Amino acid sequence: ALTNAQILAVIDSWEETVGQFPVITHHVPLGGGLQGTLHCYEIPLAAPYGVGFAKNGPTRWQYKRTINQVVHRWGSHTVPFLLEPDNINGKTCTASHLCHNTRCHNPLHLCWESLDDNKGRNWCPGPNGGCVHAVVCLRQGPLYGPGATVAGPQQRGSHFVV
Amino acid sequence: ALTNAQILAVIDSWEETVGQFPVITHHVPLGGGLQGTLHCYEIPLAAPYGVGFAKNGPTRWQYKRTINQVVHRWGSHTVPFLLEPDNINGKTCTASHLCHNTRCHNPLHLCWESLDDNKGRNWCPGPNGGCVHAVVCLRQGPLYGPGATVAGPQQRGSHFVV
DNA sequence: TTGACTCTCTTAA
DNA sequence: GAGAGTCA
DNA sequence: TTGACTCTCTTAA
DNA sequence: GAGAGTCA
Ligand SMILES: [Mn+2]
Ligand SMILES: [Mn+2]
Ligand SMILES: [Zn+2]
Ligand SMILES: [Zn+2]
Ligand SMILES: [Zn+2]
Ligand SMILES: [Zn+2]
Repeated sequence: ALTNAQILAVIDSWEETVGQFPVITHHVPLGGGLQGTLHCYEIPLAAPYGVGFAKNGPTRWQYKRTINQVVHRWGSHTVPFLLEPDNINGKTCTASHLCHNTRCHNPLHLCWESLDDNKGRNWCPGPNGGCVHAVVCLRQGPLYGPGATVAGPQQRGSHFVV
Repeated sequence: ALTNAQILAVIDSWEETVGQFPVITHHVPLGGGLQGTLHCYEIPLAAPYGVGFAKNGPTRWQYKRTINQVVHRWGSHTVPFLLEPDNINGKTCTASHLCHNTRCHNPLHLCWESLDDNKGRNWCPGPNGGCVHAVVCLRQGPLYGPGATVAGPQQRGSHFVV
């Protein structure tokens, strides 16, 4: 199996290639009416993507390296966490974008957590609006807000109490 | 069926049958350190469930009525909203539990909204913890909290800026 | 060893 | 969160 | 007409 | 949010 040193070499190669990706400025809500700025290192929209990178789905990519004539492949966003536990509380760990920008591969924009924690950041009020995430959000979630509920609770008779 | 009066009669029949379901008291967090009480009308765990009701999945049921010698069937929680639009902003409308208790069919615990709004209620701080839902939550979401993130944003080198 | 494609899968509302 | 089919 | 089962599907992380 | 196959 790959040694820790070999894993670090994979991570170092990933960082060097991704650091050459275009760095794009995005102005984002932070919560409480405050705005901030994030810098995403964005993979190209079409091939070529960069040494070792290939698109396996509309917004899914993989990283590949050959070591001692054996081919190894990882999800493109999982590489910063190859030295971390792969599960927590009986749930699998996922790469999670604090920036909600799939093409972005900035490791300063990624955390390693459960799919429920990952999903939940979509509705978080944000670092300046009341975020309670132990690993703090970088922005207000894209889906925070009043929502668009079509109909609320209602009864025709009087069989029910709340 | 097709007539408003037929639709009203279905809702009246559904309300009468659900009104006989056992009423279960649940003590729930509301946000802000406050606790409250909800009264859920719970479908039985096994057959028989009630006139017109049948189980199609572990926590899935359907309501069925014969009208004009024709069988009409709906998802068991959708019946209160049969007169509402079936989509919103190009998104399908779903029945959404404010009590987060699938077995509960109390119409005072249900709303009609997109699936994103539905899911997002899982993380809401609650009616006394800062809920901004236009149609207000009845309790804090079951997944609100700091989370259990295994690893946060990090870099081995010095190529990236947040 | 490498690139650019192909396919199917998981979870919990 | 959904819809539809097979029996009795 | 009614009941009790069966199977597969949708969406967006 | 994932892993794996094919071909040159
Ligand atoms: Mn995410
Ligand atoms: Mn729900
Ligand atoms: Zn980013
Ligand atoms: Zn947060
Ligand atoms: Zn309820
Ligand atoms: Zn709410």
